[PDB]
Amino acid sequence: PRRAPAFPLSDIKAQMLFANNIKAQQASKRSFKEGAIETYEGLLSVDPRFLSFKNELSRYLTDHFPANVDEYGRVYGNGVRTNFFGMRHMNGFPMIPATWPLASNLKKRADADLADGPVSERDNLLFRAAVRLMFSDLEPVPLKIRKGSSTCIPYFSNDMGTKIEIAERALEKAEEAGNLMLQGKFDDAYQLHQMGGAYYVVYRAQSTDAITLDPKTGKFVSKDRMVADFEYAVTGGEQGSLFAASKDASRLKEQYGIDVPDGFFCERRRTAMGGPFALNAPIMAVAQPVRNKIYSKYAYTFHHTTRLNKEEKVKEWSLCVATDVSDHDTFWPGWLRDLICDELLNMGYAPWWVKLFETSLKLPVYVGAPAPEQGHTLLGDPSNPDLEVGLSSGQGATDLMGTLLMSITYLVMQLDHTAPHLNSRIKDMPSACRFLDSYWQGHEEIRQISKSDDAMLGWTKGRALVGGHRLFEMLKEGKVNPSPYMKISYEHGGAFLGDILLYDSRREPGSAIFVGNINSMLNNQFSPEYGVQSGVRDRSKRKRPFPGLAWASMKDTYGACPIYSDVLEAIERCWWNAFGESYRAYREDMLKRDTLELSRYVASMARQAGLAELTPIDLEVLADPNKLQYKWTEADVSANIHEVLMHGVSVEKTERFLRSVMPR
Ligand SMILES: Nc1ncnc2c1ncn2[C@@H]1O[C@H](COP(=O)(O)OP(=O)(O)OP(=O)(O)O)[C@@H](O)[C@H]1O
Repeated sequence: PRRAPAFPLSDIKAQMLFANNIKAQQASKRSFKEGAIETYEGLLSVDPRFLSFKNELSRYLTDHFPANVDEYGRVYGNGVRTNFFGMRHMNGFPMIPATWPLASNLKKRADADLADGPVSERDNLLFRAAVRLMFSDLEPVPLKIRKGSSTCIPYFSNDMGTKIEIAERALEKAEEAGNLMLQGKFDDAYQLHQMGGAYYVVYRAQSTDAITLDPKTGKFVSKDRMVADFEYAVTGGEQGSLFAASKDASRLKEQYGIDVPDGFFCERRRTAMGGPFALNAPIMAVAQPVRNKIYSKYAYTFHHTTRLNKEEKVKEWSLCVATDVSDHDTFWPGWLRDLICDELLNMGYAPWWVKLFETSLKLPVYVGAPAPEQGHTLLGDPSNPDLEVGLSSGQGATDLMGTLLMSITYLVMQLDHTAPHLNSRIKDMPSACRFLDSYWQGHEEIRQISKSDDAMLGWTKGRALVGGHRLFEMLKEGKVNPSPYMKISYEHGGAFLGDILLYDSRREPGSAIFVGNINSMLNNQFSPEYGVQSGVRDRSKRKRPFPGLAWASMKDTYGACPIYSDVLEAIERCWWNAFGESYRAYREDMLKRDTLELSRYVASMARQAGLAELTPIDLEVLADPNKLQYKWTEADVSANIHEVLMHGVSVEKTERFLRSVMPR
């Protein structure tokens, strides 16, 4: 039903993906890798003391703080929405094998009963309106680049200088590239400006995943994670099979002679894709302005910061529904890509740019190493990009694509099941824009706060409110999908952007509050996704630059949690039992040390000043920059700090670029 061409590394098409240089060549050949992570300097994630500590802490917490989640997924009481067994993983050792990325998700969507286009004309208008509101009067900004980040295909450079070169060169030449593409000459576009090629697949770790303790056997059981084999991936699920990966860690004993205690498993791995930087630059140049716009003019539903920022908005609702989307990225519809490009073209965007955007969403994928002796295979032909993988985690505007979808999806869910009386307001593009604008500003009886697949759907007092309760009930029964676009459910233990929504006896938004998820603190402190990379001098280029700084923000981030104090004591106690040291002490040391090191990187920090003028956000980001691509944005981070992590291209240069893309 279209098989998707596949090419081995040795094929010329794959070879053209990697430049004549060491780094690039190595990335094309990189074989499957595995190994304990350096959790903290001097501490191996799989060290016996640590696993012991993990076994005791997880069992204890789970036993003394069972979840407090009602029939409707609202969490009350202790703020615990599940057991603490999630920490029981041999971090650094993946489940085998990782999945192969699906080349087409059309069958997948169809078999899941999702639509292959806007189903009604209203929907078609709202999606196009979303595009109109989001991409209009945009302001130029410098194109900020993450430090130590990669250029991926074809150079694989990590040099800031070279990145800036590439980017400037890209904004200068994007236009020729796109026109070349509009003429069907992708190979030329790629050969001449490296805009094309493929995404590079890298498997990332979900350091914690669900684990259950079956009362009968007294043995632990890990959530099975389904993966696809090469056959399945190239046939869109037609041929091939789709089985559960093995999380069994026993192998670690024979292979590496590591004592794997009972009830510990290999970690879940998620496919991640690095995009060809020459292609993402032109895109990022528009994407950031768009973020700025929606986070400013549409701050009500899009821009989120503190636990209280969220509280203000929800407290005022009569009903709060915490949604849940199944496998967002892989279901994301290509028809939406095409819809968006079409509308962009209508609004007046340079076709060459739109063409780049489009192409970035149908690009081939190079699979690295999903498992031992597996991979190094290119999926799809770069000469005629036509994959349909959903959303590529490393495309320049991934967050916007997920937010543009989902946001309209949720509104439609609301219109469809609770606010039929609003349809008359959506008659044509103008009325649609007018309506959406109002809605995104929190100015209607129905509201939402979201970021891609995370959302809190709300109802104020009114006509639609009775509908809202019916909807919530549809969700609890969970026998019927409330949407034609994506598989939707309610989150069991609702929370938004990391903070758990804590309901009291009343069980209503007004008397509820937003507390930090303490299980998150546990994940962050004992199951980091990456090691400390003590071998990297430049801390700014590390995945975790200043791990110690999180101690400083801990209270502010998680203090509001009902059993905050108890957990800390439990930790302290268990750490004593396992190390004969005080965890609090350990952290204060790490904290002093990192606070010191930091001043080296901050030009405005006295060479020994304090974390005096640093946001709690500043601290969490410095300890984990991942937070900067999922919880917050350039916006929420102090500019001092921002320069530590990012580096930009001249506004002069983006401004000139943007002026040629933008309609007006
Ligand atoms: N701190 C975090 N830890 C894990 N995932 C996170 C975290 N923060 C944000 N996410 C995200 O939320 C997602 C939703 O998780 P997931 O895809 O596994 O779905 P699920 O609801 O948990 O299970 P399933 O899809 O199999 O039905 C991820 O794909 C990821 O991008």
